Order: sequence, then structure tokens, then C-alpha cells
Amino acid sequence: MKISDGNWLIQPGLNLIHPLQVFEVEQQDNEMVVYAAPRDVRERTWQLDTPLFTLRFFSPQEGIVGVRIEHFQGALNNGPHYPLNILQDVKVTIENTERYAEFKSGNLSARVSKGEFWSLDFLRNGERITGSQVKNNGYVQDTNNQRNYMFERLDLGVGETVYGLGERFTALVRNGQTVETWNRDGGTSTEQAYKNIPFYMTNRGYGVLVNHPQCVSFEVGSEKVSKVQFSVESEYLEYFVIDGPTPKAVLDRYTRFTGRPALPPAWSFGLWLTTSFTTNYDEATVNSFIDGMAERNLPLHVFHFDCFWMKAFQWCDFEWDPLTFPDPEGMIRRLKAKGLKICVWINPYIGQKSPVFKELQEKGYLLKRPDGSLWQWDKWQPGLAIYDFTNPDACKWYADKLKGLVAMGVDCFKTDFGERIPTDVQWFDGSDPQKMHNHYAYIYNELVWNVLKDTVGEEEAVLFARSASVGAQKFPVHWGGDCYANYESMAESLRGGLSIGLSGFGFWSHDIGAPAHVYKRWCAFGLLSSHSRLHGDDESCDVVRFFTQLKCRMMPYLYREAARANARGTPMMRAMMMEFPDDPACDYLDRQYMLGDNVMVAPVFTEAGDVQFYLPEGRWTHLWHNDELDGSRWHKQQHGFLSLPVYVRDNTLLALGNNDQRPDYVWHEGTAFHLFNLQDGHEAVCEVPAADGSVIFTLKAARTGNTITVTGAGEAKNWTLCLRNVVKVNGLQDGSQAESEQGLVVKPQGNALTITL
Amino acid sequence: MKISDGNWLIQPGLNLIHPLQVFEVEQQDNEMVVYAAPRDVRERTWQLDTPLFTLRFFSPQEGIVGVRIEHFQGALNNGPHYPLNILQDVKVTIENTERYAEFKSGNLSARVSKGEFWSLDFLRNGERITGSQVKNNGYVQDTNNQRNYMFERLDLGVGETVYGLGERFTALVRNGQTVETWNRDGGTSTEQAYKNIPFYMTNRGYGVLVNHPQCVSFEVGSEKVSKVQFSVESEYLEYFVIDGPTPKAVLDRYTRFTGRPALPPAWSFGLWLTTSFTTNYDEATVNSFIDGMAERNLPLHVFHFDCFWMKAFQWCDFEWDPLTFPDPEGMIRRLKAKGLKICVWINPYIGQKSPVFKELQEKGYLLKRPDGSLWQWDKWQPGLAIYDFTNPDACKWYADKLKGLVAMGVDCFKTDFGERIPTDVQWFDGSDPQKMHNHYAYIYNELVWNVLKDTVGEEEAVLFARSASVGAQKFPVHWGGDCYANYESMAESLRGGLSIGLSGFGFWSHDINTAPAHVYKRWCAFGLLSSHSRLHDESCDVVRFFTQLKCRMMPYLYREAARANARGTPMMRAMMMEFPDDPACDYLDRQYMLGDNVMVAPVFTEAGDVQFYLPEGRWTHLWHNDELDGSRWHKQQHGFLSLPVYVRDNTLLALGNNDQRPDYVWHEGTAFHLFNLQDGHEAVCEVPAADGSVIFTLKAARTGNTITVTGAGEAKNWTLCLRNVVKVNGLQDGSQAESEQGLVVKPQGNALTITL
Amino acid sequence: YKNIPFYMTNRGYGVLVNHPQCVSFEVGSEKVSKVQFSVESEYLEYFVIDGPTPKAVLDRYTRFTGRPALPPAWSFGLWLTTSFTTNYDEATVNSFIDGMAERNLPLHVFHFDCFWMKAFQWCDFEWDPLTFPDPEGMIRRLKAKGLKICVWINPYIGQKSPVFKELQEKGYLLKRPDGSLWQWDKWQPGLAI
Repeated sequence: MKISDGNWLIQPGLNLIHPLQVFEVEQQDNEMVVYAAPRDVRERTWQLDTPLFTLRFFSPQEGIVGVRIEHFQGALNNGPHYPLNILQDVKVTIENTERYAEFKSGNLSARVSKGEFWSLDFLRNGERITGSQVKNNGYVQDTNNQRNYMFERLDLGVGETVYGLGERFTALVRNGQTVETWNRDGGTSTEQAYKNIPFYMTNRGYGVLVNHPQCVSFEVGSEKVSKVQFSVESEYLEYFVIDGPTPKAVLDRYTRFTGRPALPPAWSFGLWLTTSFTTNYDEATVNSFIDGMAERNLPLHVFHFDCFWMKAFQWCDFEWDPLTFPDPEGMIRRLKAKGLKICVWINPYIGQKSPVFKELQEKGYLLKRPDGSLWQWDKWQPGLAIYDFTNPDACKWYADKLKGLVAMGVDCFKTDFGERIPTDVQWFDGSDPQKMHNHYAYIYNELVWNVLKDTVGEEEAVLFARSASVGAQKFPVHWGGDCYANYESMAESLRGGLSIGLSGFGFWSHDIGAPAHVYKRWCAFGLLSSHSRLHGDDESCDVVRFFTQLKCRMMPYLYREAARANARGTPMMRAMMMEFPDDPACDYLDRQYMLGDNVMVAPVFTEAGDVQFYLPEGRWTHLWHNDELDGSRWHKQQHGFLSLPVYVRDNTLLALGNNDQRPDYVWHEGTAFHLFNLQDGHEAVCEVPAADGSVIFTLKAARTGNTITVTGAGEAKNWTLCLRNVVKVNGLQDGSQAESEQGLVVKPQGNALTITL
Repeated sequence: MKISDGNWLIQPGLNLIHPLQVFEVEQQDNEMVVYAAPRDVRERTWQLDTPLFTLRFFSPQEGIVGVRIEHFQGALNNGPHYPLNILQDVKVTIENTERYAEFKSGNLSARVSKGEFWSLDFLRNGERITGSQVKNNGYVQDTNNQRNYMFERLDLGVGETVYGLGERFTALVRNGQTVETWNRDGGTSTEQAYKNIPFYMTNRGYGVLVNHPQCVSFEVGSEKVSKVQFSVESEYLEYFVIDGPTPKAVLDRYTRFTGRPALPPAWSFGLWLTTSFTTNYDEATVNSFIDGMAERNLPLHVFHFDCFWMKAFQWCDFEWDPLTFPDPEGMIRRLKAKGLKICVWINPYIGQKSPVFKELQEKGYLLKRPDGSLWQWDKWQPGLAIYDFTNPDACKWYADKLKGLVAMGVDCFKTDFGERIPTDVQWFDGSDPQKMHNHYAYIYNELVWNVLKDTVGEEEAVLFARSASVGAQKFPVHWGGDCYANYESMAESLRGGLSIGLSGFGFWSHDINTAPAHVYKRWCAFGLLSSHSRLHDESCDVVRFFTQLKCRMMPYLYREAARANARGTPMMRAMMMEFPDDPACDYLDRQYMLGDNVMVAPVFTEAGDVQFYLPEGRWTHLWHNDELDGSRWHKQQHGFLSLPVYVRDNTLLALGNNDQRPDYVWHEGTAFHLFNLQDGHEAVCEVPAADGSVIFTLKAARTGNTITVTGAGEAKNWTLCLRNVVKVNGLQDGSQAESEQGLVVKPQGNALTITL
Repeated sequence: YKNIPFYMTNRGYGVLVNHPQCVSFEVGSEKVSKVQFSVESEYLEYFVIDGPTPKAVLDRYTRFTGRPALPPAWSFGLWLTTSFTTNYDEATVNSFIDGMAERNLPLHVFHFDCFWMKAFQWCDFEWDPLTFPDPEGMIRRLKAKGLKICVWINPYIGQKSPVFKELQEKGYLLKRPDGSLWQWDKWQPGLAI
């Protein structure tokens, strides 16, 4: 929101007070408390008739410094709070000197200047990475609406860019944007978002989480041009500065703090498939479609049932439409008879037309208005009511229906909607409606995730969630949303996926979204993502088959990268800036991305096939075209529909499977490793994972002089090692040699080989 | 202004209607008129009881297509209106088939789809560069405030970035930002701007001017992520799509259309110096301050007097403070006797304390409220009032005061304010207060500029203007405002200067308190390597070094300044403008091109670390002479007398033989510098005369290892340095000698040939 | 569409409330046995019109406010108009009257609807060249055949009309207090009065 009016004035009707001078520094165990006056209070006769700010510094995790700025403490401060993991014994140091008051956790410290010239600085090993200059934080008394706010403005450095704030579709870099963290169903082509996260990162190696579930208004370089401003309707403001010299280290700390992405089941990384909305007429039409996929040798691994598996206007009362699906479990078992996994559509609302509606109304499981009447409106469904998830009995009832569905054989759920949560309501537990709005996305998905964790097992739990909130990354695979059939929308989509990754979410799915050429280009992008769903000519079939097979082969690689998201919070689809923080040329790249640690992907956004992309320093190799390009610059290429820039970094050792028909299989058996530009004095390591994500086998290829020493440790049989762009060598100690299109294929005998170039 | 609420809803209280179906297309000499219904109207019945949009397509000139979309024509629609140059005889073709209605001017055309699927597309030789999709333009009846708006959303393609919208200090690329073109005094570090221009440009080679002086609210990819939305409180909306395959071409058409930047005098490119806002206490505290300058051999060319030459609280009654400057005229002559040009501070407001206030009030020369009382407030000056430049006699009174200053010896004026123009007033000529707010900036600077033209001569006219509006680029040298003393602020300032250039302004000056010495030193390099520089012990060395460099660069710099006047190509150019084809240049904003061939990257650190991008080619540092190959970024460290200044290859640069001033005979003793001339290439260099016309051309063409140097025009005692060439094995019609930068050749006339 | 602040009773008298602005009547609707009338005004004027019988009341009332004129006999004939917007041309209206000629249905007066003018320009008195190329020709042909003709007209004008700008420049259209034109999109786009 607008607080200032240019640098010399305040917006009409706003009264501001700021922490201008330190009055007293106190130490309460593991925390530091600073009391600051909004005016000069050095003379005792002035130590009265003035407000006083209370700044409390604490650390919930190593390297994370929390700041709580308080005006009044007498406020109710109810509602739900974010699911943060707070430690009590974090090692920190507090130094209260003549000129400063410094609090430190890890290499990150918060320092406040005493005497004249107030200042709040965040230091890394004594170097300022950001901070709040005098008069840049404080209390806002709005006399126009009689509401009060707290605000802070953290400095931005020269060339410092901002990322995150959830899954957004506006320009990747947030500088210049106003952002309201408030879940809304506005599509994927506007400033609104289904998944808002009051967390942002910069290319300077730190992150920030504004710990408030209610709406937080960010002005990122949009009011004060070189500052990230944030305000919230509250009597106190609390935020956490998260260090990690590197963006990746920030995500590590951030996810450890708010929730680690779970590792989805290998079978979920396959091609999901749903029939055109409203065409699921019956079992036959569904089988005719699935058979059509097989008749054209198109791998299908997951089938999804849209909204119409239930009767119209009574959506999510969990009653199958008799006139459509007479025998639910019979049809599901028949479908699963074939490898197929099953997913069905659901949401947290319920139409009045449903026979179950009256029942729930009587039991009181639906969200009510303060007067006891049901909260209702006609958006989405007629007389639509909302399941009150603050009521244990409503949760139980909802979960039970889900278990009923799992018992029939459904494997996962597409948790749709969940954004439009009203505030003119009264929750069963008396939560603050302003905070419940966003957090509702969390409880709703948490409830569904626990059902799968209790029926199919945590390792098997997968979801397709459209809404999110802090901590919701723990319930994997968030779906991108709508998307129209044009290139600009496809580009918008990518920015959204990239942004969610920069927000702590490790997995992202979207639909292969109407000119045939657009569809075909989107295919490559779709399959070259962590999760992809095919929604609804003959070349089109070649394209789907091609990349579906391609993805299945990349699983040994893909899945290990997926384990990284669960362990470190490193999303699989990564913005270029995250992987090459120190490269100035990567700051704004939003049309390409790293798929895992070593693969650069650049979807093409033209019918002709023209595409431009940048490659950081090094010599890259196309995954299958095998051509080489030098880095630190941009490139222009023209690709057919069965191609796109997919380059592999140098000094790389990739792991590809011998199965291009499915995602889930024995990756360490018959696995084919590929070595890419291993430089003299470099070692390329490769870790093939086990179905559970653990490292089952480790291959290493070190180069000294012109001698390559490949050594394997773990469990793997009948594997091969292909030296890319190496037609022939003159020294193969302990192994067999062969020729291929991509290079010299070495067949070993024992995990220990040596090759002289 | 938020119109939609997500992709599925509309903001509460808004009733929208859009042009959904073409009903009729009528041609009317040079203009194509399209009537569009807000609903299906094919059947004769139902061809009533419905609103109707009237779309008029016209061309004010070649390559510019105007679009006026109106609801009601019965509104007052009072002026002022932008000072557009509207040619009446432009060659255009109207093609009205039964599938499309198309209006064309040059290579640009506007096409409307007939039938069931409405569409408004803008084509460049048949290819779409942008357009408006159905329901992305129309009328907004806002029942909340009882106001009505017109809006349009022009498509943005994949990777298409937006630039411009005036001198703004937010991120350079506008995507994601909301912008209100309304002049304000908000400093240089907020979303506000002193110089608002409802014109924007993209990296796709076209521009758009929204023809409305009142506030235009832009949602640049901030409402509809891939569209530039703009709305205005009006019963009609008019905008101009401006073709220009390349950004420079867009700016050429745009400046020809709204005004060409004038050519400032060479002496204005020197170093300006001002009195600290709290220092000019006497005629001596200054008369002696400029000596300290001389003593340390610091070339100073223009001296500026701040607000305090007048008595406090009486600001801008034009009266010299008797207790401070007893003899203004005598003091000015002494300053001019030291080779200084003189500039004084002025503004369009007047404090009530001034003995003149009473006089202006009685004559009715001050802006009044509707009841006839005076409009006043206490901001800036106590009981401050505004000169009503819409009142002829008030203009003359103000002008006569200005003429009085020129008579005393003042050479130019710093037109300082003009932003906070109230709207709850009644202008003498009955202008619409909403449109007058911004346009006042124009009227005010036009008045002052014309006085100079009438007194010192058009070629001697120069200003330091803080405020601006469309067309005001015609009154050269707009000042970037006051910046805080830090690096982040320095960066913000540059974005502003780059943005104003992307907005039609060809010149831009900025200032170089309590700033750490290092920041101050880095800023000096930036300051002098700009169009115009104003200043305000190693720091002396830096100021001296860079002033001397700028003076040496004048033969090249001034020719570039003539480019601005002739083609509207700003001197300080955004990398994107100079290299539209390069992807790596879309977001570059911490570096720039100073004229056609010099890349400047200011360093924003004490340690001297700096990172910059260089386009394809082999570049040479202006004075270090080291080379770097482009198409990638570079990292370097520079001391305080250095920073990245790289010369493009295949360029012939003219440097002068005088480092003490900017105004001298450039074509005499001129030292030419040839930088990496490739085989099969030709490098041309035009040295200008004082009036900006080319007075001598030097050309170096290479074939094999033979470089043919040919020159025409007047110039003498010139030389040619072959940068990084140790020696040649063949020189015809010339002498040679070694040099730090490389072998220097002396001609025997002006037609020598060299063999590498 | 036609309001008249005058009423009569079965007791042989009438009452005219003399106010052109809105008069509000509560006829036995507030006070069941009284005719109540009110008006925004600083004075009230009404006329009690006698005449033992209803006819004598109307005699006096029409004498007082205006006698109905006597229309020409031919107007008492059978007026004819085509379906709205079906007058596609001269040939179309002829074949229509000729269809009347046969079947022996006497046709005395023909009426031209709104569409004799251009759509959205209604009542700029401008014939639509695409439909009726020769207006005077067609009229004389319809007449000179026994037919009297009537044409549709109204006191409003749509903005699309080429004469709108003229009427606007001459100041002939109803204006708001601030001098701008009064307009709205009901009946005709940018309709003026």
C-alpha cells in the first residue's frame, strides 16, 4: 500500500511514528530486546508522553534472524499462524556495546545503532547485505479507514533483483511490482495468484519471510525504488532474514524452517492424462481413449477423472453419477488392471443441490456467518457452501469420504480451488478470518495429504494442488492452472513455475496446453518438467511419444534431482539465476531453465522454431543432438517439432535408463552413463537413486593429465559408459570398447576402470 | 487503474462495454471510420437500444497511425492539447473488404476484423506487431465515484519489454509496473516523476503515444500480465502507434511528431558549478570561490545562482537581495570577465512576502479559485501563489522580468518547478484543470525558452528544466533532480536519464551533501560522461581529469548532439536502443552508449569493481587502449581516474586539441582515431561546425591490408592515430610517428593511403 | 405515454390540477373517500369543471384547454404498415400493397417505419440510399394511386447521423447546465434531444 507520497510527503490521512532512537537494550536469555523512541528521549522530562517501539531479536534456526517490531501488545492476535519449525537452543551471540546492539546466528547478524543516527543493519560476517534506514519502518495510523498497520523497508543494492512471493505470472524479477499475498482465483494471466507466499529472495544471497498469514502488501521497488517495502494490518510486524551466501543455501534454510518438499512416487513423474473437460460420458468412452493411446504406442501412466464424475451442481459431495458411472470400483479395478494409476478431481466446496448438503448443514460442518446462517454464494456452484476445516468432525467426515475413494483404488487427488475463502465469517475454532483466508489452502491440502499418508503410505502420496500457502510445499506437486492456447500464455506459465520454485516449492506440474504448432511446442516444455499432464494430428503424436520416452529415459537423473528437492529444497525446475548466482547475464532469464543440476532447457516460442537462449561459462552438449556450444553468451537456433535446446553442462556424468516406456523401474540395472567434457583436473560424480530416493550407486570419473579414472561404488549391473564426442581412444584398461552415434561406448567389468585419451 | 478482477471478474461497481462487432465502415478523406456495436447487431431488429463505438483511424504522418475510439461526442473537451505536428496530406490507403477494414500509412497499418470475431491488429508490412483483442478496450462506467473512463490494452509478445513513460526512477524495463503520467515533486527515488510522458517503446520496434494531457493510468503487464493497459477519464480515447523498425526510427518519428530536441550551444556542455544552497552569503563568498577553482586548474564554464539571489520567502519576484548582492550587474560582469556563462534559478511561483505579490494580485496575474479568490498554500513558499501563464498579460510581465535578467548579463535559466499544479482552480482562459496540470510544464518552459530565443538568439538558448510534458524536449537540457549521496541513488539517477531519452528527450543533465569521497568520485566520471554536467583533495584530480576528457571529446560529442536535433536520437542511449537485435541488452541499465560509438559503464563500488556487457565486436578502451571481444560480460577494477569507456570497432573518432573548454574550433588540430577497421569495412567521421552542421568528413576504407583515407571539407593540422598498430610497411602521402595509443600518421593534404 | 392531471366522476364534474410538472394523485388510495393531489410547488391551482353530465364536463374542459381538430375523412381509412424492418426497398412495399390490391383489401394510407432512415441515426430526416434510392419517385408512385402516406419521426437524434455535429455546433440540442450535450444510449447510440 502507498504510505509515502514521494520523498517529501505522507499519503493524506496517515499518521506515522518510527523507531528513531535506542532507549534501552535488554537480554532475555536467547533473545535481544531493543526499546526505541519515536522521538528524542534523552532528557528525563521527555521520557513520557510518547509511544515506544519494542524490537525483539531471536533466531529460530541457524542463520535465520527474526525481527519482531511491536507497538501495542494488548491486541487479540488470534487466528492460525504459519507452521514454522522453531528451535529453542539455537546458538547465538549478543553484544551490547556503547555504540551498537548486535544479535548473531550463524554468520548472520542484526545490528542496531545507538545514539543519534538510528540504523538497523543485517550483516553477513560483518558485511551489510541489507537493512532498514531511519524512518523506513514503523506504525501507520490510517484515519481514513480507522485501520492501523506496521511496515518495514529493506534496502536493495545496486543491481540487486527480487524473486519469489509465490507462483506469479508477472515478470520474473519483482522489482517495480506491487504484490498482495492473498490467494485468489484469477487465472494465470493476471497479477493475482492461486499460491501466494510472503517470501522473497534476491541475487545477493539472502531471503526474507514476512511471518503473517493475513494479507501482506509488498511494494518491491514500487514506492521506494531501491527498497522492498511490506506492510500488514497488525499491531506488530515480524519477519525473518534468511542467510545462505547462495540462493540455493537460502532455499535450504527456508524449507528447513517452513517445510521440506516431500519426494513424490516415481510413478507420478510419468505422463498424466485427462480427457477434454465434460467428455467422460462413461467407462466405454474412457477405455476407448486409453486404448487409443496404446494403439498409437503412447505411454500413459496416470488417468485423471474430471469434475463430472459427480453429478452437476452438487460438486464434491463425493457421490458418483449413476447415469454415468454405474459401477465405480469395477471400472477403476479394470483400469488399474492395466499399469494405470488413478486420480480424481475434488475441492473444499459443495453445491446446495447435493442430497448430502442438508445433512452437513444440520451437523454444522459448513462455514457459517457470525449469525449462524450458512455462508453461501453462486460462484462455481449454486448455493455453494464451504467445508469448515477448523471443525474436527467436518475434517473427519471429509477424510472418511477420501478413504472411501482410496479403498476403491484411487491413488491420488487433484485438490482444486481453495482460494476464495470469505472473511465475513466465523470459523468453528474462532480463527481470525483475515489469517484463515490463505492458511485454508494449507489445512485443506494437509488434510488430504494425511489421508494418503494413512492409506497408501507417505512414500506413495501424490497430489495436484492448485492453491498453496507457507508450508504447503510439504504436500508435493502443485499444478500451474488454466493457460490459454498461445505462446505468451506458455511463457507466462513458465514464469509461474520458475517463481514457485524460488518460493520453496520443489515440484510443479502444468497441462500441455488452438494451433497445432503451439500444442507441439508446449509438449516439449510439458515433458521437460517435474510433472506433466496431457489435456485432451499425427505429428502431434510423434511429439508426445518422443518426449514421453525421453523423460522416461532421464528418470535415473530426474529422480535423483527430485531427491535433492526433498533434502535441500532445491526445486527441480530452476531459474537460471539460482544455478549461476554470480553471472550478471542470468539476472533476468525467464524463458529457459535448468532441469536439475546439469541440464539447460529452452522451450521454443515460435511456429518457425526460432529460439534464443543464453549459456553460462563452459562447453555445453545437446542431450541427443550432440553438438557443442561455448558459454558466457547467447545463441540462436531453429528447431523442428521434435527438438529444442536441451544442453548438458561440461564435466558432467549423466545417468540414463534403458526403459523409455515408464518412469518407475530399476534405474541401476542396465543404466547407461554419459560423460560430458570432463576437463583435466576435474571429477564428475553421478548418483543413481533407489526407488525411495536414496543413493544406491555412485559413479565417479576423475581426470589427471589425459587419463580418466572412472570408479563406481554401490549396486549396479550391466551398465555402460559413453564418452560423448570421443570417436576413439588409445587406452582402455579393464573394459570393452564400442562405437555409437554419440561417441565411444565403454563396457566395463567391475566398478573400476581407467581410460587414457 | 484496476479494471478487471482476475481473468474471470470485473472490479466491483464497474459496468463495461466494448467494441465487439463491426456494424459499418465508412471512409471519409484520409480517415477510416468504423462503427462497432457492444453486442450482436446483425439483425435489423435489435439495431437500436444499444451503445455504439465510433473508431476513427488517421495518420498525422508517415508511419504513424492514430486511433480515436469514442463513446459520447457531446462532452466539453476543452484544451490544452499536446502540441502535435499534424500533417494533413499524408499518403494513406483504406482497404474496406468484407472480411477486414484496413487503414495504412507507410509500412504501418491498423486492421479491424469484421464478423463474429472482432479484432484490432497493427501490422508492419502485413505482420502483427501488436493489437487489441476483443473486450480489451472500451468504456468504463464507474458507479463508485460516478466517473467514466476509456481504456485499451495493447498486446505484448514473448520476451517483449517496455521502456519509457518519462523520466522515471523505477526499474528500467516497465513490465510489471503501474504508471500514472501526472507530474509530481516526489524526489528521485520513488515511483513519482517530475517529467511524465504518456509515451512508451518496446524492443519490437514500435512506440505508442496516448494523446491525453490529463492523467493516463498505465498497467504495464501489471493487470493483464502480457498487455500494456492504459485508461483515462474521458468520453474518448486516442493513441498513436508509431512504427520504427528500430527504436531509433521510432524516436525519429516520435520527435518529428511531437517536437525535435533543440541544439544546445557548445558552451553549455562544459562544467556547470552552483552555489551550495547554504553558502552564497556575499558577492565575495563566490567571487573568490571560483578563484580557488582557477588556482587548482579546474576548468569551470558556467556559474549558477541558487534560490538565494532573491530574499527568502519572496521566491521568484525576480528581485536581487540588496543585503547580499548590492551590485548584481557589476558582479555578473566580473564573472563573465572570468570566462563564465551565467545561469540563475527561477520558478513559476511567488511567495506572499514579496513586495510584488500585492501588484500581481491586483492585476489578476495569479491563478485563482473558482470564486475569484487567490489559490494559495504554504508548501515551498509561505502563502505561495502560481503565475497564470494562461493569462497573456501575466506572461508578458513574467517574460519582461526575464528579459531584465538577460539585459544584466544572465545567459540562461534553471526552470525549477512547475509540477504541483492544483486542479481546484479556474484558469484565465478556461482550460480544463485536469489537462493543465501536466501541460503547465510545457507552457512555462516555452515562455522562458522563447525569451532567450528573442534576446540571446535561438542558438544560444539553454535551460536546466526540472519539469516536462509532451513536446517539451524542444527546450533542451532537462535536469535529473536531487539525489541522495549513495551508490543505489546514483544507479536510480542513471535509469532516469536513460528513460527520459527513451521518451523523446535528447539531452539530460544531473548533479555530481555529506557524501563519502569515493561515491562522489565515482559520480564525477558519470557526471562528465553525460550530455550536461553540473558540479555544485583527490576529488579535484578526478573532476579535472574528466572535465578535460569531455572537452577533448567535444568534436565527437557535439556531432552526436546534432543527431539528437536532427533525428531525435538522445545522446545518452540505453543499450537496447543501440543494439535492438541483441537479447543480452534488454535489461542493461547500469551502462550506456554516449553517442554512436562509446560504451560507458559507471562503477558503483569503492573498491572499483564493475561489470558490464559488450555487444559483438572487438572493443578498445578510449585511453587505456586495451581490447575486449563482445557478446559477453566482463569484470574489472578501476581506480578513481578510470572506468569502462569502450570504443566500438570500425569507428573513426574525432578528438580535439583543447582540454580547457568545450567551445573551440574542433576542425583545427583535430586528432582522428581509427579503431579496429575490419577488411571490407568503411569508417566515416563527421566533425561539426559550431552550429552543428558537418564541416569536414574523413573516411577510412579498408580492402585487404590497404586503408584508403579520404577527406572532404575544411580542417587543417589534423592527424590520424591507428589504435594498437605498432607500425606499417607502407605509407603514401604522409608522415608517421610512434605514440602511446599507436602509430600516428600526418597527411600531406587529405587523401593519403596506408598499407598495413 | 400520455398523462393528463384531469379527472371526472360519475357525479357530473371534473377537476384539472394546473401544474405541468409531476402531480401525484392518491385516488382513494391514501384516504379511501377522497381524491388527493400534491405537487412540488409554493402554490396549488386547480379547476372544478361543472356540467351536470360527463359530456358537458368534456365540452367545457376542451373549450378551456383545446378542441380536438377534425381529421380528414381519408385518415379514417385502414392504415397499413409492414413488419418492423422489413421495408427492404421500393419493390418490396409495392408487391405488398399489390398483395392488398388482390384479396380486395382496401388500402388507403401507407406508413413508413423507422428504417426509412439509417440505423443509429434515427431522425436526422435522412433517407437511406441503400434502401430507398429514389424517395420522391417512390412517394409519387405510391400516391398517384390513391394512397396517402405517413412517415415515422421523433424528437431525438442519434450521434452517428452526419448532421449531429451540425446540430451540435449550432447549439440546437438539449444541453446540460455546463454547456455540454445531454446524451445516453437508450433507443439510439449517443442519443440527443
